[PDB]
Amino acid sequence: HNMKAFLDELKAENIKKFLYNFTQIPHLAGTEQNFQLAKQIQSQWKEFGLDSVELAHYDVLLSYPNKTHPNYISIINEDGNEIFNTSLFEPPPPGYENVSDIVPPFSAFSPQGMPEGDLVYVNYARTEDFFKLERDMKINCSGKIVIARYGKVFRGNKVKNAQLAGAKGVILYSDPADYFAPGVKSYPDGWNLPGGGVQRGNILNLNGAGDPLTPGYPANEYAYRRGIAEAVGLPSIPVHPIGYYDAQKLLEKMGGSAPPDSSWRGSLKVPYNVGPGFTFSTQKVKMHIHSTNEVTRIYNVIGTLRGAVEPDRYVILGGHRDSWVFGGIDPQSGAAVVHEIVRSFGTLKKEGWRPRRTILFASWDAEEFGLLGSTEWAEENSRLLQERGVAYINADSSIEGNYTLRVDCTPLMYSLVHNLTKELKSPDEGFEGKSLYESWTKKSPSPEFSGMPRISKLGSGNDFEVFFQRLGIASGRARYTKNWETNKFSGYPLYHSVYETYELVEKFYDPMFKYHLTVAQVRGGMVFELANSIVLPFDCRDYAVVLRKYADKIYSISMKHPQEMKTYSVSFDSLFSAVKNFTEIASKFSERLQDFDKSNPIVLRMMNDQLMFLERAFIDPLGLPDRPFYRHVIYAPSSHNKESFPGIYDALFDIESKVDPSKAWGEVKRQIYVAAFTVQAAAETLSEVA
Amino acid sequence: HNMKAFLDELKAENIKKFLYNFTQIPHLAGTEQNFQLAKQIQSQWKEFGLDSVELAHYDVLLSYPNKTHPNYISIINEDGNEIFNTSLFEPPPPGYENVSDIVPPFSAFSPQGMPEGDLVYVNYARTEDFFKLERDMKINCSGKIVIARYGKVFRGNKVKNAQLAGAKGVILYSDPADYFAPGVKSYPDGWNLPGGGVQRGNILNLNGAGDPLTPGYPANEYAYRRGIAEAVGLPSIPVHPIGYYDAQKLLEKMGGSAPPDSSWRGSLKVPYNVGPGFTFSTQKVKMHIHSTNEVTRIYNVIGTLRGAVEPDRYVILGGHRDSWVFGGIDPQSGAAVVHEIVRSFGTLKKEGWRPRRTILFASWDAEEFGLLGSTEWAEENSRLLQERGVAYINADSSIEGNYTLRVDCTPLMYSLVHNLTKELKSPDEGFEGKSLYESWTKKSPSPEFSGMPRISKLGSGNDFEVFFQRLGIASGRARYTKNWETNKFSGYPLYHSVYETYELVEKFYDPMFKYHLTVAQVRGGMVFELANSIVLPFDCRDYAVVLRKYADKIYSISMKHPQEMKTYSVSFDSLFSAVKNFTEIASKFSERLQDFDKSNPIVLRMMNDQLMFLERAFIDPLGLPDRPFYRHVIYAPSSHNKESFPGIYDALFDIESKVDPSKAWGEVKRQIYVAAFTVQAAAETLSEVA
Amino acid sequence: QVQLQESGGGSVQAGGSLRLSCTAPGYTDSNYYMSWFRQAPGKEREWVAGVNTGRGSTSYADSVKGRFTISQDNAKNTMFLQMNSLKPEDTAIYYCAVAACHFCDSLPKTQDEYILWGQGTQVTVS
Amino acid sequence: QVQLQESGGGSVQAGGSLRLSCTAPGYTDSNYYMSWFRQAPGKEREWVAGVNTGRGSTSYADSVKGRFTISQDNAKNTMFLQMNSLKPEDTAIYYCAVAACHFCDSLPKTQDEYILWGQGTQVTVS
Ligand SMILES: *[C@@H]1O[C@H](CO)[C@@H](O)[C@H](O)[C@H]1NC(C)=O
Ligand SMILES: *[C@@H]1O[C@H](CO)[C@@H](O)[C@H](O)[C@H]1NC(C)=O
Ligand SMILES: *[C@@H]1O[C@H](CO)[C@@H](O)[C@H](O)[C@H]1NC(C)=O
Ligand SMILES: *[C@@H]1O[C@H](CO)[C@@H](O)[C@H](O)[C@H]1NC(C)=O
Ligand SMILES: *[C@@H]1O[C@H](CO)[C@@H](O)[C@H](O)[C@H]1NC(C)=O
Ligand SMILES: *[C@@H]1O[C@H](CO)[C@@H](O)[C@H](O)[C@H]1NC(C)=O
Ligand SMILES: [Ca+2]
Ligand SMILES: [Ca+2]
Ligand SMILES: [Cl-]
Ligand SMILES: [Zn+2]
Ligand SMILES: [Zn+2]
Ligand SMILES: [Zn+2]
Ligand SMILES: [Zn+2]
Repeated sequence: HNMKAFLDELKAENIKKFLYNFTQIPHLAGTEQNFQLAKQIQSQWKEFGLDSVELAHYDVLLSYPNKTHPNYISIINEDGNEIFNTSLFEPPPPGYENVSDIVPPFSAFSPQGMPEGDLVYVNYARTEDFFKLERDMKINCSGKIVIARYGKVFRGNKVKNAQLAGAKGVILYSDPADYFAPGVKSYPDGWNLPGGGVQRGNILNLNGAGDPLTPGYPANEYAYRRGIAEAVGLPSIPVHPIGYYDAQKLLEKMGGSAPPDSSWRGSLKVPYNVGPGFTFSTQKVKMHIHSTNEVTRIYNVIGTLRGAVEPDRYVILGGHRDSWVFGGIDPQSGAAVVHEIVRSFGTLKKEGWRPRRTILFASWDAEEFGLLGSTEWAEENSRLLQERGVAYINADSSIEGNYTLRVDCTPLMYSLVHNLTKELKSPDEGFEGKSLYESWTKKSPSPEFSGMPRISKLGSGNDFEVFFQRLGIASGRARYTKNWETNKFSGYPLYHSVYETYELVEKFYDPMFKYHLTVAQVRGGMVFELANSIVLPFDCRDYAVVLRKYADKIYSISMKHPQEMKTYSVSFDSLFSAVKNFTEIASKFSERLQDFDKSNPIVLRMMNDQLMFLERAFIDPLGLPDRPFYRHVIYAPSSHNKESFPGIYDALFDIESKVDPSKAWGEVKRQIYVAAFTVQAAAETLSEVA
Repeated sequence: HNMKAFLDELKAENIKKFLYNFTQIPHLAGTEQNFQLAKQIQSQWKEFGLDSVELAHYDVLLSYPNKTHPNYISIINEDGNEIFNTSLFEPPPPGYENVSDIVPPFSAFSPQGMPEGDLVYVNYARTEDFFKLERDMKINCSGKIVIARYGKVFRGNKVKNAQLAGAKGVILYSDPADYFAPGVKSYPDGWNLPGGGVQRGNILNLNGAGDPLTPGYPANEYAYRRGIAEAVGLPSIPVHPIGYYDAQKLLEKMGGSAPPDSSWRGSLKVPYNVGPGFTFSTQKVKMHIHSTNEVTRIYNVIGTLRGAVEPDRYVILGGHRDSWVFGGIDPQSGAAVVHEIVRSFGTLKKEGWRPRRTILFASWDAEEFGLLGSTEWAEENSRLLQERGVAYINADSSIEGNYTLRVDCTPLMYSLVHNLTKELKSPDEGFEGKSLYESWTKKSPSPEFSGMPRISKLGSGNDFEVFFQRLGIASGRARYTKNWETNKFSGYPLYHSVYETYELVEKFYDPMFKYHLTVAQVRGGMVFELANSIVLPFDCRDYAVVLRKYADKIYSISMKHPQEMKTYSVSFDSLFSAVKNFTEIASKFSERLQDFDKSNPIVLRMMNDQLMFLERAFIDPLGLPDRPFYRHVIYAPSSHNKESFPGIYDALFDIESKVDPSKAWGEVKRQIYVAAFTVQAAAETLSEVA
Repeated sequence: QVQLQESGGGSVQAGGSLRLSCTAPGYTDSNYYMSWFRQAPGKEREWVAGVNTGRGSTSYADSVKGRFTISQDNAKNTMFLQMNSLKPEDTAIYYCAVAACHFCDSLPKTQDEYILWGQGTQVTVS
Repeated sequence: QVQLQESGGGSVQAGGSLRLSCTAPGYTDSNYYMSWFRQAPGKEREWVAGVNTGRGSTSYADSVKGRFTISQDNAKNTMFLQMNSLKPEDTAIYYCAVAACHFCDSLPKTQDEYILWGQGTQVTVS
């Protein structure tokens, strides 16, 4: 029962039938259908062969629209008549007209109210857009209903940026220039977002806190929840998503100052005037957000495959199960992969095989509402994972395109991936007979090494957060995505829309479910070798290179003002020395591991512990400034997230416009000192014990 | 080379000669003589047999008097004449007149200034004392110089209480009622504090932060240090210690209101008038504190005895080396014990023996200045100790009396000590032929069990703090002390005085150095068992009982106001359920250990890891409110320290005098929730892995 | 704040049979460590008697044994002492003390271990 | 913030020898990732050439290779391109890009990777 025995059991037909099963009824967090799906998943995993599958439930704050009083935005004349209304519901896709329980598009946790006022165009609602519109063309966004497009920055940052500008309300629309791909037809003819298509999402800034009412501790049945007034990240002004058809009949009358540049304009046939006023201009818009926030219960599925030799080591594979409406891509295309992997492992166990280490299979809930399922489970099991968690693998949206395989993980993983992909067969068009590694390297080369594929950084935004940004457990993610040099748009056009159907994947994305098969192979091989290898496939020499690169980057960012560094005596020598020590100690440790004889178990356990706890050595118990739950000194999200060393980047952001330069540069020095100490301590953990 | 082989190499003569060697020249933190003593200790430990002994240096903030402009308190009349000066230096003890580098008595980190004003008596300067002073007898302490006696509350709390009352300055004196023992003569005839005797000490409020300029991170050579104004715990009004000859001859003229009760009155022939005024009243007192704070280097000695089977496990024995002047008791009476233990272990190694686990021997610096040596070393080695530290043993002031052997440790050690003391011979007068356990039980019974000796809680205040309140490593302390039912005074009369000489120990405390021998035997047996036992001598069933007791106590402290608990719906059921689950899981774990077979090494390592990481499960990564570095949920120091569960105690202190009762009771509920979750997580760490 | 309103003191000749009650309002739905401490004139406070309602076990001091008894009232939050055959020199002010308990493993016998206290009175003449 | 003063543009017939300078004040005592990017009219930013002063290794684009050269002045914070035998194709505005490095392992070849940018100019005629 080697790697190939588990690897060759994966079948595309099983993935196809599972995806068909999981994408027929609405699966929303806190709804009954999600509970039924969780029960079905638990029963099927028990059938597959896992020793024990159980349900963990948490009561967390969610938000739903008021079905009796649906949300909408209306243009109202001077006489107080609703002379124009927006769509009350997304047009259902063909074959799902009779399907019920489809909540209309909305922004979760949007505060209730009936704002009414004029509007201005804030483009992508980034801080620079407000900068330009306020200081340059002199527009006071206070007491206005800003219009904004979906874009690069996260929507919570958009709403907070509009909040600090005093805007009455925010309205977000998905511009065709950012989502409508050229050439391809709209759904159901192609896979583009139609005019009625609207993208859903949450607009809150949790900063890795999980449940807004129970930050840092699990939301059990005896949890104490703070008041809504002092909640974490809850917005203060109403926000409502809108499709571009409604916007096209919403921004023509808007007149005033011309847009500063073509970057502000979009693909619509709209003047895109940023000035406040409907040119006419004797009418105002009025929003009717009647959304309600209430505490509801969410359920996570946890299945166990106990190890044979080392039952103390946890290798976790997981993903979320909720969806906005259907989730043909996010997340059921990954849930089917997880199901197939679990079935393969279960029959492998039934034949008699059993891995050295424990394998935990996870199905998360309330992830689309702010990662409220994985975070609470990790908060409950913080100590067990801190002292036992080897690695975590996240499976979600196995398919996002049919071009390349993207992988993002900690550097300790890199080498194993290069070993794993050289065995699995490449499913891409062409490249027939070649391994997955060859095709991946050809279609996504690394800038540093021509013959090595590129592995991206593990940026926050999904379930791995609490396992990597707070606990410090080596996390990895693999998926199929599109080209980046030719596809300008971000994600897929039908993201968080109503048209994430099974037919979409079966017709335009994965007709034969081969990319699903190879993604399942990658994830399953990762878990199998991490739970069955004698020596953990971790390489600190991979961490050293990226540490050097990150130090060189942060130094260059700080060197924007060399005369300021010289005046206040700012030096990076401690960080450079710590990184050099890391390289030397990692070299010595790797040679020791190679010399090391694997016969003795009691010392093999120590050799593996030195590899395991290397990732935990980058965790600062005090966390980043004002963000207690972002603790990974190297990879924690920045306060201006999209670089590594978030503390120094945060201290170096907008230092020119500071009243007291000395205090700011002292903060920069403090962050440099913190980073250098953390790197040196991580290096010292790998030195000769005793 | 069993326990007896190491235990019989301990000899009292070696302890005597080592103590004579140490207590000859002044050894102050940051002075040259301390550096020479550290070098001597390092060389002697290298001779004894340890594989590697090294020095770790940290630059920390200390405070020294200005020798050119010595500090004193004077009385000035109306026309600027010093009609009264206090002693400029404690009279040197016989045989040490020619000894130099004796700093006069002073309070470390006392701010520089020349305050001048009337005097007021505040008794022990506790919060209740100011409560009775100004809120009842209508005596505002603002713009006055308060006079306080040394007492139960720590001196930093005294200075902060005087600060919040607006006092210009504080004068601390050691009252004879609290230090002068009845009957016994004064030094050098007996061991009582003479009138010239003054007690030194530091008056800051670090809250476990270590170096006031580098809280949370080691004070290396590249550390960034905050400004003095924004320091941690630095006082704001001058303070100076004074012997009772100066005080008795100081507060005669003090006139005003009569003392509130006999508690305020001490033992001197002083009227102890509380009201301001000198009755001869135009004159006023003036203080001449010229103390200076500067960054100086401190050195810690670390010696290693590498384990044979499990080099990954660290058992640490340590204590501090600095002293105020001589340190005949604090700390060299423990440093000699550590030297003898190290010599015994070294000769044991030289015959060929080697323990399973690593043993680290530590000599700390700058402990009398705020635990600035151990805290910085643990901050540097936070990750190594967190993932590897088994236990820590602190050796300091082996003698404080000749009556009982007091032990304070985590409950996990409770059984081990009971096994250790049953073998060592009792050195007490009488009790011939009995083991140390019998004498200890007879002279210090536990209230709960008649046949079991009492082990006190590990209250903070010494070097074990950072290893037990922040990292969560099982710490223990054992030392000989006096009777508590008959000796009312706290500590020993010559505490932090100039008369802590070798003659004191040789004449009035340990003429034959037998108590030193048995304390060395206890500490060495602790370390030997912890580093050589196959199964770690930890018992969670001992932790369960104390958890139940602490829960029962905190429940009553809350139920002080039953109607308020009922009105706001405060319940402790979650905590009780968590404790009950802890008891059940600990029972199952103990039965599993008993059934367990010890031949298989890897599973033995897993079981020992489960035993080890039990203490780390009580650490909250966010710490107590406003005290990031106090993290042990069960044993962290309280904000009103002298009970367990510091969070609930803090939330329940002075809840009647609250403007918003609902907010206070919500905080109480939040603390209950935090405690219950932490207890349940600790219980779950011991459950069946995988 | 509750003050455990208690009464039952008096002053009679030695050997009399007296009865002192102590009730804790707000403690009707909870277990506690109901106990008593004597205060002789000029002496210190020492343990006298106590009950553990969690296990329902009543304990007395070595001297107190055979002379003091504790009875529970119909209301849960109320205990009575009957002191029969009072010795000539047991004159001491009584202090009723009680701390709420849930697990109630052991009964404290020290003054400092009791949270909320009271002011009684007891005098016995020869 | 330093603007990396540069000069050496102009326009001559294709096939001539042009010399473009770029200096970074405040970068005299440090190593950096000196590089250049083309911007053609209507096209994107294209990497051209660069040097790694940490290892002193100069790299050029495949088209650029063998035609462009980088020279370092006496002042450390200053380099130049010598471009000989120009083409009508190379008519593109040049942008000098700088990123300070200490270890200086690999030389970035992407526009987004560089921190401190410029506003240089270069056009070429046939
Ligand atoms: C929805 O709105 C209707 C009318 O505005 C109201 O009666 C109902 O209570 C609302 N539902 C909620 C707030 O859940
Ligand atoms: C918009 O909706 C409101 C509420 O139902 C209705 O009164 C109004 O007539 C509508 N106007 C249009 C143009 O649909
Ligand atoms: C699948 O691949 C074809 C050919 O490369 C491409 O045109 C199509 O857009 C892809 N489908 C996606 C990305 O959904
Ligand atoms: C001590 O005091 C003298 C005179 O007051 C002064 O000259 C000297 O600088 C002081 N030393 C210090 C502050 O270290
Ligand atoms: C106190 O000391 C000051 C300064 O040395 C001196 O001028 C004064 O005379 C002294 N007074 C007494 C009573 O010693
Ligand atoms: C030593 O013991 C004797 C006899 O109990 C006692 O009088 C003396 O005070 C003790 N010495 C101390 C406590 O230093
Ligand atoms: Ca939570
Ligand atoms: Ca420090
Ligand atoms: Cl000690
Ligand atoms: Zn997802
Ligand atoms: Zn999503
Ligand atoms: Zn000490
Ligand atoms: Zn001391």
